Amino acid sequence: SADLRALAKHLYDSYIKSFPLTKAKARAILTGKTTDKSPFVIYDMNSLMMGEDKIKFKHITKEVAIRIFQGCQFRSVEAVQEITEYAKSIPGFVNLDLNDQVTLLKYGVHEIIYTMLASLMNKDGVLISEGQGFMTREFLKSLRKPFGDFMEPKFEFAVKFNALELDDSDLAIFIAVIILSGDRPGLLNVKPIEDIQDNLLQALELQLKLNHPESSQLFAKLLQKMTDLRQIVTEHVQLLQVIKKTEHPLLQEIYKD
Amino acid sequence: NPESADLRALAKHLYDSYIKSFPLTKAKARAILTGTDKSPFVIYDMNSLMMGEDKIKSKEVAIRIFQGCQFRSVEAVQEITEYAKSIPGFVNLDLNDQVTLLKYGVHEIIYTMLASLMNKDGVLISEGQGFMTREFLKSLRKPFGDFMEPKFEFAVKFNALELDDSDLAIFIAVIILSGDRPGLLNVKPIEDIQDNLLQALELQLKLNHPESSQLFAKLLQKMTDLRQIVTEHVQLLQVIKKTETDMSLHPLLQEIYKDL
Ligand SMILES: Cc1c(C)n(Cc2ccc(-c3ccccc3C(=O)O)cc2)c2ccc(C(=O)N[C@@H](C)c3ccc([N+](=O)[O-])cc3)cc12
Ligand SMILES: Cc1c(C)n(Cc2ccc(-c3ccccc3C(=O)O)cc2)c2ccc(C(=O)N[C@@H](C)c3ccc([N+](=O)[O-])cc3)cc12
Repeated sequence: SADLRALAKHLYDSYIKSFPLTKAKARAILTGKTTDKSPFVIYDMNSLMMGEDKIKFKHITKEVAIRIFQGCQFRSVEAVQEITEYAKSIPGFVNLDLNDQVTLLKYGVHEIIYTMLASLMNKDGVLISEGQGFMTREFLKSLRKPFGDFMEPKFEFAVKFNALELDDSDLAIFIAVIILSGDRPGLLNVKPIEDIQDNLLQALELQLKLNHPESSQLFAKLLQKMTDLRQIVTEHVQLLQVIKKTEHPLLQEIYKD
Repeated sequence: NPESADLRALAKHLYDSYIKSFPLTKAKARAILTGTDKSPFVIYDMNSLMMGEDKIKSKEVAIRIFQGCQFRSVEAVQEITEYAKSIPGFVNLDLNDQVTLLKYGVHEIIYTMLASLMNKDGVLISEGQGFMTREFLKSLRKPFGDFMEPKFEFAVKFNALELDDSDLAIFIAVIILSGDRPGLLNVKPIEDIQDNLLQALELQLKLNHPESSQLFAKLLQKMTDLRQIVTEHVQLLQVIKKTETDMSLHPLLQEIYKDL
């Protein structure tokens, strides 16, 4: 193995083709090492409006919090399809029982979305609209209850996770590992899922020992970050359908997932 | 390797202090459950319970069971404190952070070790002298009937990993040194110790079990299930507090639940 490297390469390539905005580009934009385009900054309501007028977002279908929230829903639905297409390229995935494919995606897309979301975040805000914009953290937190603490856990997590300084080639395999979780509810055949995940974990371990030679504890710290991820999801659910306080039907049908 | 040797030394140290801290190990529990040790008297209904009191172990069943769990929880906290102090670096931390780490760690550790006393049919009681069935515990009047069931649910899943005491020692050490506890002052020393503990556990599982990295991942993942049952427990506790007002909660446990 000899194969963990091949698998790493394949997953990296697939990752590049599946996700338009990589962490490398995102960091280039956030630091400003290339500029080349400073992102349109949204820090309050007027800049939000002006941004809506300039960029003309595709999800604009009339209250700030609601609009931001629905933008998040739209981007999330795009992300799900990107992640699905990436999942299909994981060696062995399409050979799994179709039910299990659907289950794995259904229960993994959240964790993966937050993982990749960390790539678009620093301690001060998040890249928005394909990287064309940047929304401040303070503006997100200043939204009315309950939307005030919607984005915050993702920011906490993103800070602590970005402290690990993973690059795209690490993240590809990390995401692959997350997808192939054998403890999703309602799985019919766990064995191949965990065999594949075993191979993926080995690939990840090697990839980390090679890409990050200075640190021997990174693997354990990452695997530990997975649980952080899952509880971020757990808490997010609790905050999520507590937003059934809201109100249409066809749109809600699009986002009923 | 040298680093490997360090990790092994840490593992042996932790297992040693684990054996010295906890009088009821998983090895003894399994020796009792699977017929070296005496066989337990089994309580599975009211009659066998009343006989069980004489065989031997205000008297309302659900309440008395609740209080028993409480007593054993106080003892467990004392044992866990003693163990925590044996973890290298712990006693050198800020005192407030020691208190915080214990405060948020004891529940997760207690349920972790409780799994060792459980099978899908029930749980050892009275230092392994007894065995109370899962269904008898479910049959307790509301709301005490739902007290133990989540712990059983977790216990089955967790026991499926087939860990032994030498694994558990490092795992609970990892749990204690959690850097994401609310209200910590110095996170970095804590996470520094925990990283070492995580490496020690990874190597331990590597030497003691197959597909060790996957086992490592699953085990680490169990902490989600753990925090889940802690949450459910606290909620049930709120209910009980409201409907059973003549009931004492031990001051120590109160300190633990205060502004959790
Ligand atoms: C995929 C994704 C992105 C790109 N962002 C940042 C973002 C995206 C869009 C905008 C934005 C805002 C206003 C105007 C334009 C834009 C813009 O950038 O286009 C800002 C930041 C997210 C923020 C949160 C979540 C999330 O917590 N949960 C998902 C699974 C979910 C999300 C929602 C629900 N839900 O309750 O329906 C369930 C799960 C997901 C995402
Ligand atoms: C430490 C512990 C043990 C050994 N058992 C099994 C047991 C223990 C005692 C008995 C028993 C029953 C009757 C007579 C004698 C015994 C006996 O063996 O001694 C049977 C099984 C437990 C069961 C539940 C909990 C729990 O859910 N939460 C803790 C933090 C807690 C537990 C309780 C409370 N509380 O509010 O009371 C707060 C937190 C903890 C424990």
